[PDB]
Amino acid sequence: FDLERILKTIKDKNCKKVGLQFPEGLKRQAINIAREIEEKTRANVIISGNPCFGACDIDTILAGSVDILFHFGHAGMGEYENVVFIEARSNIDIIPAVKTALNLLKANRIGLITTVQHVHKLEEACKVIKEYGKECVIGKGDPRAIYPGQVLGCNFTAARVDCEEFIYIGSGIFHPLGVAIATKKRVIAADPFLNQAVEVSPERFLRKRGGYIAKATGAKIFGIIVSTKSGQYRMKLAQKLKEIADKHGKIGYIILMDLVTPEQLLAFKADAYVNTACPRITIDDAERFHAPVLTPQEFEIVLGERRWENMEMDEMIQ
Amino acid sequence: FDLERILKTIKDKNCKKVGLQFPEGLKRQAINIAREIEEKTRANVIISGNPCFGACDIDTILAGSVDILFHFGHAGMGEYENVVFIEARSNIDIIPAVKTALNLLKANRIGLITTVQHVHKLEEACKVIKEYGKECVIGKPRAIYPGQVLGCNFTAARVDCEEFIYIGSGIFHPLGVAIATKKRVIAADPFLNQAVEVSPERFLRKRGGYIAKATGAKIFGIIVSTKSGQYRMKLAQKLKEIADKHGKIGYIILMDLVTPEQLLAFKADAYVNTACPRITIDDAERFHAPVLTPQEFEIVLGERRWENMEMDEM
Ligand SMILES: C[S@@+](CC[C@H](N)C(=O)[O-])C[C@H]1O[C@@H](n2cnc3c(N)ncnc32)[C@H](O)[C@@H]1O
Ligand SMILES: CSC[C@H]1O[C@@H](n2cnc3c(N)ncnc32)[C@H](O)[C@@H]1O
Ligand code: SF4
Ligand code: SF4
Repeated sequence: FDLERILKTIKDKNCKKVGLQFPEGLKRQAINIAREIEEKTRANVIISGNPCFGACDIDTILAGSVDILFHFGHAGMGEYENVVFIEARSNIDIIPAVKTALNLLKANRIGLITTVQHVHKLEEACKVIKEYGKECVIGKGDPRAIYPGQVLGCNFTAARVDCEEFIYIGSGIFHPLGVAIATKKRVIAADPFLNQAVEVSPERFLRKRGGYIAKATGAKIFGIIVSTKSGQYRMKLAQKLKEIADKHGKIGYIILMDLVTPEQLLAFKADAYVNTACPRITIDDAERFHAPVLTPQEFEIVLGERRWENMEMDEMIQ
Repeated sequence: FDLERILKTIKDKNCKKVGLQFPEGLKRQAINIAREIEEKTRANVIISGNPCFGACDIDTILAGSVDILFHFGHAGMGEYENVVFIEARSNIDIIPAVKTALNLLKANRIGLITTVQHVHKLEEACKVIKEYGKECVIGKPRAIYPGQVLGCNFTAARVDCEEFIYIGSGIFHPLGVAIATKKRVIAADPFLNQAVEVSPERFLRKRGGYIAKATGAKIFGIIVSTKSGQYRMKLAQKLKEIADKHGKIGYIILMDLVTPEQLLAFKADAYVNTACPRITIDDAERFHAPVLTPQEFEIVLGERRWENMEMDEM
């Protein structure tokens, strides 16, 4: 990533103190970057040592005690006074993986989505698809993120476009799964780190979640989990869910925490939990919890306030 | 503890929202207590789910969104306007351990110190020591109770006497008293009813090795905790400047929890901990790189003679 701009920014503004925040994969570079900033500018650097899961997870205590917080690795989320997002993009060629998925397309209007690592390469991919003879749309998502076509585990607005199928560019199965479910459209996952392209079927995902719903039908006491992280806090929803719970003869207790981990939930024995924090906790960490952990809408289905056929992906709406 | 004073407090103050914070051993009670408050009052309850290590670790985000935060298991400290502290007094008998410690006494004026759980039983212990024919004194804001010591606070032992009896379990508090005051300390455990003189020579030798391992270090991480009662950023900035004065480099790392996992994420050779002093001592062998107290870091830098090492107090 572009360290020269960071130094120029600091050096132009005569920053007394500078803050650095890294996602877990980038922390190994934190000390090298702080060295570069202290060597080449006059600012003192404070490093954030908490786990950081994304731009939903800004260290606002550190931002409020430094002149500028550089948050690395993610597209911007929200609107912060003195937080500067440093994007950190990937070099990997995605066009070989794009052409691979072209042989699986069964429609002519193709929507393109990807993650922040690859978003600067979508236009290239859009022109390959268009020369192959197809139409290609890239929707706009979070307006506070400079690049369109970007999806998050909690945000599928870049997939709400006039198109027939989607090519998702990236690794991992969660995002194309969520798009498929949120759009009811066919999603082809093109992994550029493998030069392979496969269709994603959400039926297996949907069966597993129906199993957690079924598994919680007998639950009487629910822990409703709230996170204080800057972009994950949904207390208003949590209080509605408590009221819904009580309306159906069940009991919910609101548990407010920072990190949402199986170990901390194990300390409060309830029959099931409802996670209003990061939606990916519910899915990626499902098997690590000692009792069923439900999205807010799955909870509604468990109590009767929503029908199974209306189950939507959990999306971050604070 | 007293549920009835909690409910009375909630109803008289007309609370609509109440917070509960517990240490890890008491968290298994959180749901029962929340249920009791919701059944017997009009308040809605929010339970803090974070780990909580003491009255140094108030959940201030929760406190800021409720009318009253009940904090269980520690004595108060600091001054938070809407935080009520609900102490957990131990009711174990300490007098036999006191009587067992009389035999090891060498002097005539004895100081008494203990942890917060036993602090209401020190008067009785004082009478016993008096009847034995000795003088007994119980020394006196963080450690708000007479005779109470904390891992980060030994002011109750800054009292005029020749010898100390520590009543409680563990060796950190009596070791700390012995290092802070250079007096003889007898530790009297009321659960086992045993008493032994505590001598710091082996502890200091162990701390000396971590200083030795850290003198070779190129890059220090200077740890600051944002916890309400552990935050020492000013100290961190002083340490960073003094290190630089000696041609050594430290970077400040600001975090909430201070764990070996979060520190392994960074490529520093050694760490200076400005947060809870017990982390440095009790979690020592769990860290990949050596963790120092501020005073041990001063020794590594030649700012402080090894002979003048002292306990890290908040
Ligand atoms: C890999 S990151 C999400 C990747 C990226 N943010 C995205 O757009 O999909 C997701 C993981 O972060 C962890 N996580 C997120 N929020 C958390 C929280 N509040 N407490 C503990 N873990 C959290 C969960 O384990 C979850 O599986
Ligand atoms: C509760 S008694 C002191 C212990 O609490 C834990 N502890 C105290 N403060 C912190 C902190 N800020 N982060 C992580 N652990 C802590 C450490 O293990 C210490 O040994
Ligand atoms: S999926 Fe979870 S970790 Fe990723 S941005 Fe959304 S809330 Fe944050
Ligand atoms: S020893 Fe640590 S945990 Fe105990 S009160 Fe002092 S700072 Fe808090």
